[PDB]
Amino acid sequence: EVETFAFQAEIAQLMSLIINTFYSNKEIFLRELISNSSDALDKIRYESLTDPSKLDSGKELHINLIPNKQDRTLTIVDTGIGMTKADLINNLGTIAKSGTKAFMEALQAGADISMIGQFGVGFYSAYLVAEKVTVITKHNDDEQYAWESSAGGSFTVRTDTGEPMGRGTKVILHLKEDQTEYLEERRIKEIVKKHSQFIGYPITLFVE
Ligand SMILES: CCc1cc(-n2c(=O)[nH]c3ccccc32)c(O)cc1O
Repeated sequence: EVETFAFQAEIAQLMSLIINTFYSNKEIFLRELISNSSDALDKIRYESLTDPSKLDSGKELHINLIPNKQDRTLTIVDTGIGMTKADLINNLGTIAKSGTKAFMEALQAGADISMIGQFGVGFYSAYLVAEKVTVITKHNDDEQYAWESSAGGSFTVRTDTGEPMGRGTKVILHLKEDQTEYLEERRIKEIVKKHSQFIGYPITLFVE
């Protein structure tokens, strides 16, 4: 059973802007996803200080970067707090409507696409490099779900019976054909060192 939803008009406009605007500095998508993972890991870390049982679904707090040249995918996995089905549907836990408004007003006032994360909609920068994005998530208070969108104004949500995660979020980027550099080990290492060198959680870059 797959449910299909329409993006609110402001998010469909944001996604169209990210896909159609000429902007060469696409590598910032990785910083934005690692930053979101770090925020999720901070939240489960803080919650676990008063309720240690919230770590029964996994004590390790980390981020994995998994390239797959055969599938042309780059996957970002974290063991953060995860998202409920309600959070996924409500713009993946972001203030996307007001955030898109503030980002649009900033772009007219001198800001560029790399500042997207300051408006809480950094997730959508995944569409700088991906034709399709799959978000697999498991929160302690809900079941495992898969969100998916190739943009075009709609997204889907389904239960995920594939590999149980325990807790956290998995972002699968189905890369555009001219964006395969983001599957190269030396290129990922370079971007992590440039933009995410001081993240408070281990970042493991998987090899093939
Ligand atoms: C949709 C953006 C995104 C969101 C999350 N995320 C969650 O899954 N829970 C979060 C709680 C606070 C902040 C971000 C969170 C993540 O772990 C990775 C991501 O790329």
